[PDB]
Amino acid sequence: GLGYGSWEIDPKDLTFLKELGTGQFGVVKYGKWRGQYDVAIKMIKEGSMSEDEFIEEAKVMMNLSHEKLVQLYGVCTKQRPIFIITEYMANGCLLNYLREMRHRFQTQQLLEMCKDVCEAMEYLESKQFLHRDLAARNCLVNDQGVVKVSDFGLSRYVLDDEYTSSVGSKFPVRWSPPEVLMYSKFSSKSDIWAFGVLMWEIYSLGKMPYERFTNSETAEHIAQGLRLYRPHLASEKVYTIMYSCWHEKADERPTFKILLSNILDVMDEES
Ligand SMILES: *CCC(=O)Nc1cccc(Oc2ccnc(N)c2-c2ccc(Oc3ccccc3)cc2)c1
Repeated sequence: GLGYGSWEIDPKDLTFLKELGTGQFGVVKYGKWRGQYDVAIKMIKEGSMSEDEFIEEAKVMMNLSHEKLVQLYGVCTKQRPIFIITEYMANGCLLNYLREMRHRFQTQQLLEMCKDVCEAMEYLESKQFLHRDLAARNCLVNDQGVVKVSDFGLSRYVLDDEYTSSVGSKFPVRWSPPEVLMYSKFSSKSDIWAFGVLMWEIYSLGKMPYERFTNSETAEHIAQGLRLYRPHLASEKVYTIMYSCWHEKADERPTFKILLSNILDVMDEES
Protein backbone atom coordinates (compact mmCIF):
# COMPACT_ATOMS: atom_id res chain seq x y z
CA GLY A 1 0.00 0.00 0.00
CA LEU A 2 0.89 3.68 0.30
CA GLY A 3 4.56 4.31 1.15
CA TYR A 4 5.81 0.83 0.21
CA GLY A 5 7.54 -0.35 -2.98
CA SER A 6 6.93 -3.86 -4.31
CA TRP A 7 10.14 -5.09 -2.68
CA GLU A 8 9.02 -3.54 0.60
CA ILE A 9 7.22 -5.22 3.51
CA ASP A 10 5.55 -3.24 6.29
CA PRO A 11 7.13 -4.34 9.59
CA LYS A 12 3.80 -3.75 11.35
CA ASP A 13 2.52 -6.79 9.44
CA LEU A 14 4.90 -8.99 11.46
CA THR A 15 4.31 -10.93 14.68
CA PHE A 16 7.51 -12.37 16.20
CA LEU A 17 7.10 -15.83 17.76
CA LYS A 18 10.53 -17.38 18.42
CA GLU A 19 14.24 -16.52 18.20
CA LEU A 20 16.26 -18.78 15.85
CA GLY A 21 19.87 -17.66 16.29
CA THR A 22 22.60 -15.09 15.78
CA GLY A 23 24.95 -14.85 12.76
CA GLN A 24 27.42 -12.14 11.71
CA PHE A 25 24.48 -9.95 10.65
CA GLY A 26 22.84 -10.76 13.96
CA VAL A 27 19.49 -12.19 14.91
CA VAL A 28 17.07 -14.28 12.88
CA LYS A 29 13.48 -14.86 13.99
CA TYR A 30 10.50 -17.00 13.15
CA GLY A 31 7.12 -15.27 12.95
CA LYS A 32 3.91 -14.62 11.04
CA TRP A 33 3.01 -12.22 8.23
CA ARG A 34 -0.50 -10.77 8.56
CA GLY A 35 -1.39 -13.30 11.23
CA GLN A 36 -1.30 -16.35 8.96
CA TYR A 37 1.90 -16.89 7.03
CA ASP A 38 5.11 -18.38 8.36
CA VAL A 39 8.16 -16.21 7.69
CA ALA A 40 11.74 -15.91 8.78
CA ILE A 41 13.02 -12.47 9.71
CA LYS A 42 16.70 -11.72 9.50
CA MET A 43 17.76 -8.52 11.18
CA ILE A 44 20.81 -6.78 9.76
CA LYS A 45 23.14 -5.57 12.48
CA GLU A 46 23.79 -1.84 12.07
CA GLY A 47 27.16 -1.25 10.39
CA SER A 48 27.51 -4.79 8.99
CA MET A 49 26.18 -4.39 5.43
CA SER A 50 26.37 -2.04 2.41
CA GLU A 51 22.67 -1.30 2.84
CA ASP A 52 21.85 0.76 -0.26
CA GLU A 53 23.59 -1.64 -2.61
CA PHE A 54 21.82 -4.51 -0.89
CA ILE A 55 18.37 -2.89 -1.11
CA GLU A 56 18.82 -2.29 -4.83
CA GLU A 57 19.93 -5.91 -5.33
CA ALA A 58 16.90 -7.02 -3.28
CA LYS A 59 14.77 -5.84 -6.21
CA VAL A 60 16.56 -8.34 -8.47
CA MET A 61 16.36 -11.10 -5.87
CA MET A 62 12.55 -10.80 -5.61
CA ASN A 63 12.26 -12.05 -9.19
CA LEU A 64 14.27 -15.16 -8.40
CA SER A 65 11.80 -17.97 -7.80
CA HIS A 66 12.39 -21.69 -7.51
CA GLU A 67 11.04 -24.44 -5.22
CA LYS A 68 14.58 -25.30 -4.02
CA LEU A 69 15.55 -21.65 -3.51
CA VAL A 70 14.68 -19.80 -0.31
CA GLN A 71 12.04 -17.29 -1.42
CA LEU A 72 12.69 -13.67 -0.50
CA TYR A 73 9.36 -12.06 0.37
CA GLY A 74 10.66 -8.54 0.79
CA VAL A 75 12.71 -6.16 2.90
CA CYS A 76 11.93 -3.68 5.68
CA THR A 77 13.82 -0.42 5.11
CA LYS A 78 14.12 3.02 6.76
CA GLN A 79 14.21 1.54 10.22
CA ARG A 80 17.23 0.23 12.08
CA PRO A 81 17.98 -2.52 11.87
CA ILE A 82 16.65 -3.44 8.42
CA PHE A 83 14.88 -6.81 8.03
CA ILE A 84 15.13 -9.45 5.31
CA ILE A 85 11.87 -11.44 5.09
CA THR A 86 11.85 -14.95 3.59
CA GLU A 87 10.05 -18.28 3.62
CA TYR A 88 10.56 -20.16 6.89
CA MET A 89 12.75 -23.27 6.93
CA ALA A 90 11.70 -25.17 10.06
CA ASN A 91 14.57 -27.68 10.31
CA GLY A 92 17.31 -25.03 10.08
CA CYS A 93 20.74 -25.11 8.50
CA LEU A 94 21.83 -28.12 6.52
CA LEU A 95 25.15 -28.27 8.34
CA ASN A 96 23.69 -28.84 11.82
CA TYR A 97 21.07 -31.16 10.39
CA LEU A 98 23.72 -33.42 8.84
CA ARG A 99 25.67 -33.52 12.11
CA GLU A 100 22.66 -34.80 14.03
CA MET A 101 23.41 -38.52 13.90
CA ARG A 102 19.90 -39.56 15.02
CA HIS A 103 18.55 -39.07 11.49
CA ARG A 104 20.38 -42.19 10.39
CA PHE A 105 20.28 -41.07 6.77
CA GLN A 106 20.25 -43.41 3.84
CA THR A 107 22.58 -42.43 1.01
CA GLN A 108 19.40 -42.03 -1.05
CA GLN A 109 18.44 -39.14 1.22
CA LEU A 110 21.90 -37.61 0.89
CA LEU A 111 21.77 -37.84 -2.93
CA GLU A 112 18.38 -36.13 -2.87
CA MET A 113 19.82 -33.28 -0.78
CA CYS A 114 22.52 -32.83 -3.43
CA LYS A 115 19.83 -32.82 -6.12
CA ASP A 116 17.79 -30.24 -4.20
CA VAL A 117 20.75 -27.87 -4.17
CA CYS A 118 21.81 -28.60 -7.75
CA GLU A 119 18.36 -27.74 -9.02
CA ALA A 120 18.56 -24.38 -7.20
CA MET A 121 22.00 -23.73 -8.63
CA GLU A 122 20.96 -24.66 -12.15
CA TYR A 123 18.19 -22.11 -11.81
CA LEU A 124 20.55 -19.42 -10.56
CA GLU A 125 23.02 -20.34 -13.26
CA SER A 126 20.19 -19.96 -15.82
CA LYS A 127 19.67 -16.41 -14.51
CA GLN A 128 23.41 -15.65 -14.59
CA PHE A 129 23.26 -15.19 -10.81
CA LEU A 130 26.26 -16.34 -8.79
CA HIS A 131 25.89 -17.55 -5.22
CA ARG A 132 29.52 -16.66 -4.28
CA ASP A 133 29.46 -18.49 -0.92
CA LEU A 134 27.73 -21.87 -1.41
CA ALA A 135 28.25 -24.21 1.54
CA ALA A 136 26.28 -26.47 3.89
CA ARG A 137 26.20 -23.71 6.47
CA ASN A 138 24.15 -21.59 4.06
CA CYS A 139 21.63 -24.23 2.89
CA LEU A 140 18.45 -24.81 4.89
CA VAL A 141 16.00 -27.64 5.51
CA ASN A 142 12.23 -27.34 5.67
CA ASP A 143 9.73 -29.42 7.66
CA GLN A 144 9.52 -31.96 4.81
CA GLY A 145 13.28 -32.61 4.67
CA VAL A 146 13.68 -30.57 1.46
CA VAL A 147 16.99 -28.68 1.15
CA LYS A 148 16.97 -25.15 -0.28
CA VAL A 149 19.72 -22.67 -1.03
CA SER A 150 19.82 -19.43 0.95
CA ASP A 151 21.89 -16.25 1.31
CA PHE A 152 22.55 -16.29 -2.43
CA GLY A 153 24.73 -13.33 -3.44
CA LEU A 154 24.67 -11.89 0.05
CA SER A 155 28.42 -11.78 0.64
CA ARG A 156 28.77 -8.94 -1.88
CA TYR A 157 27.31 -6.60 0.77
CA VAL A 158 29.24 -7.67 3.86
CA LEU A 159 31.39 -4.79 5.12
CA ASP A 160 33.63 -6.90 7.40
CA ASP A 161 36.82 -7.34 5.32
CA GLU A 162 37.74 -10.44 7.36
CA TYR A 163 34.97 -11.97 5.23
CA THR A 164 35.49 -10.15 1.95
CA SER A 165 38.79 -11.28 0.41
CA SER A 166 41.21 -14.21 0.23
CA VAL A 167 43.57 -12.46 2.65
CA GLY A 168 40.81 -12.43 5.29
CA SER A 169 40.52 -14.67 8.34
CA LYS A 170 36.84 -15.45 7.67
CA PHE A 171 36.90 -16.08 3.90
CA PRO A 172 35.59 -19.48 2.72
CA VAL A 173 39.02 -20.79 1.70
CA ARG A 174 37.76 -24.41 2.04
CA TRP A 175 35.05 -23.86 -0.58
CA SER A 176 37.23 -21.91 -3.05
CA PRO A 177 38.95 -23.03 -6.27
CA PRO A 178 42.61 -22.33 -6.93
CA GLU A 179 41.89 -19.33 -9.26
CA VAL A 180 39.84 -17.69 -6.53
CA LEU A 181 42.57 -18.28 -3.95
CA MET A 182 45.31 -17.20 -6.33
CA TYR A 183 43.73 -14.43 -8.42
CA SER A 184 40.25 -13.81 -6.99
CA LYS A 185 38.69 -15.03 -10.25
CA PHE A 186 34.98 -15.71 -9.50
CA SER A 187 32.58 -17.27 -12.01
CA SER A 188 29.99 -19.94 -12.52
CA LYS A 189 32.93 -22.33 -12.17
CA SER A 190 33.77 -21.19 -8.63
CA ASP A 191 30.13 -21.91 -7.72
CA ILE A 192 30.67 -25.39 -9.27
CA TRP A 193 33.80 -26.00 -7.17
CA ALA A 194 31.93 -25.02 -4.00
CA PHE A 195 29.09 -27.33 -4.99
CA GLY A 196 31.40 -30.37 -5.13
CA VAL A 197 32.70 -29.39 -1.70
CA LEU A 198 29.07 -29.26 -0.53
CA MET A 199 28.42 -32.78 -1.92
CA TRP A 200 31.44 -33.79 0.13
CA GLU A 201 30.03 -32.12 3.24
CA ILE A 202 26.77 -33.98 2.71
CA TYR A 203 28.33 -37.41 2.19
CA SER A 204 30.62 -36.72 5.18
CA LEU A 205 27.65 -35.88 7.41
CA GLY A 206 28.89 -32.35 8.07
CA LYS A 207 32.62 -32.83 8.65
CA MET A 208 34.57 -29.67 8.01
CA PRO A 209 36.48 -30.01 4.71
CA TYR A 210 40.22 -30.59 5.11
CA GLU A 211 39.39 -30.90 8.83
CA ARG A 212 43.03 -31.46 9.85
CA PHE A 213 44.36 -28.40 8.00
CA THR A 214 44.25 -24.67 8.59
CA ASN A 215 42.89 -22.48 5.82
CA SER A 216 46.46 -21.50 4.88
CA GLU A 217 47.49 -25.16 4.63
CA THR A 218 44.31 -25.92 2.67
CA ALA A 219 45.12 -23.21 0.11
CA GLU A 220 48.62 -24.69 -0.36
CA HIS A 221 47.17 -28.22 -0.67
CA ILE A 222 44.71 -27.07 -3.30
CA ALA A 223 47.31 -25.02 -5.17
CA GLN A 224 49.53 -28.11 -5.33
CA GLY A 225 46.65 -30.01 -6.96
CA LEU A 226 45.81 -32.21 -3.99
CA ARG A 227 42.14 -32.79 -3.26
CA LEU A 228 39.47 -33.88 -0.85
CA TYR A 229 39.00 -37.63 -1.06
CA ARG A 230 36.08 -40.02 -1.07
CA PRO A 231 33.71 -40.05 1.88
CA HIS A 232 32.85 -43.51 3.20
CA LEU A 233 29.16 -43.03 2.36
CA ALA A 234 29.80 -41.98 -1.24
CA SER A 235 29.77 -44.62 -3.97
CA GLU A 236 32.30 -44.41 -6.81
CA LYS A 237 29.69 -42.86 -9.09
CA VAL A 238 28.84 -40.19 -6.57
CA TYR A 239 32.52 -39.45 -5.85
CA THR A 240 33.13 -39.06 -9.59
CA ILE A 241 30.44 -36.39 -9.66
CA MET A 242 31.87 -34.31 -6.78
CA TYR A 243 35.44 -34.83 -7.97
CA SER A 244 34.56 -33.45 -11.41
CA CYS A 245 33.79 -30.06 -9.78
CA TRP A 246 37.45 -29.72 -8.82
CA HIS A 247 39.28 -29.84 -12.16
CA GLU A 248 42.28 -27.55 -11.85
CA LYS A 249 41.02 -25.91 -15.07
CA ALA A 250 37.71 -24.08 -14.61
CA ASP A 251 36.47 -24.60 -18.21
CA GLU A 252 36.86 -28.37 -17.73
CA ARG A 253 34.39 -28.24 -14.83
CA PRO A 254 30.79 -29.17 -15.67
CA THR A 255 27.74 -26.94 -15.50
CA PHE A 256 24.90 -27.32 -13.01
CA LYS A 257 22.78 -28.64 -15.85
CA ILE A 258 25.27 -31.49 -16.48
CA LEU A 259 25.63 -32.07 -12.73
CA LEU A 260 21.87 -32.43 -12.41
CA SER A 261 21.83 -34.95 -15.28
CA ASN A 262 24.67 -36.90 -13.65
CA ILE A 263 22.86 -36.94 -10.29
CA LEU A 264 19.61 -38.09 -11.88
CA ASP A 265 21.51 -40.92 -13.64
CA VAL A 266 23.11 -42.06 -10.40
CA MET A 267 19.76 -41.83 -8.66
CA ASP A 268 18.19 -44.12 -11.30
CA GLU A 269 21.12 -46.51 -11.14
CA GLU A 270 21.37 -46.74 -7.35
CA SER A 271 17.63 -46.36 -6.80
C1 LIG B 1 24.03 -23.75 10.05
C2 LIG B 1 24.25 -22.35 10.56
C3 LIG B 1 23.00 -21.76 11.19
O1 LIG B 1 22.67 -22.04 12.33
N1 LIG B 1 22.31 -20.93 10.43
C4 LIG B 1 21.14 -20.30 10.89
C5 LIG B 1 20.81 -20.23 12.24
C6 LIG B 1 19.64 -19.57 12.64
C7 LIG B 1 18.81 -18.97 11.69
C8 LIG B 1 19.14 -19.04 10.33
O2 LIG B 1 18.37 -18.47 9.35
C9 LIG B 1 17.18 -18.99 8.92
C10 LIG B 1 16.61 -20.05 9.62
C11 LIG B 1 15.41 -20.58 9.18
N2 LIG B 1 14.79 -20.08 8.10
C12 LIG B 1 15.33 -19.06 7.40
N3 LIG B 1 14.67 -18.61 6.31
C13 LIG B 1 16.53 -18.48 7.80
C14 LIG B 1 17.05 -17.36 6.96
C15 LIG B 1 16.32 -16.18 6.85
C16 LIG B 1 16.78 -15.13 6.04
C17 LIG B 1 17.97 -15.28 5.33
O3 LIG B 1 18.42 -14.26 4.53
C18 LIG B 1 18.49 -14.45 3.16
C19 LIG B 1 17.83 -15.51 2.54
C20 LIG B 1 17.91 -15.69 1.17
C21 LIG B 1 18.65 -14.81 0.39
C22 LIG B 1 19.32 -13.75 1.00
C23 LIG B 1 19.23 -13.57 2.38
C24 LIG B 1 18.70 -16.46 5.43
C25 LIG B 1 18.24 -17.50 6.24
C26 LIG B 1 20.31 -19.69 9.94
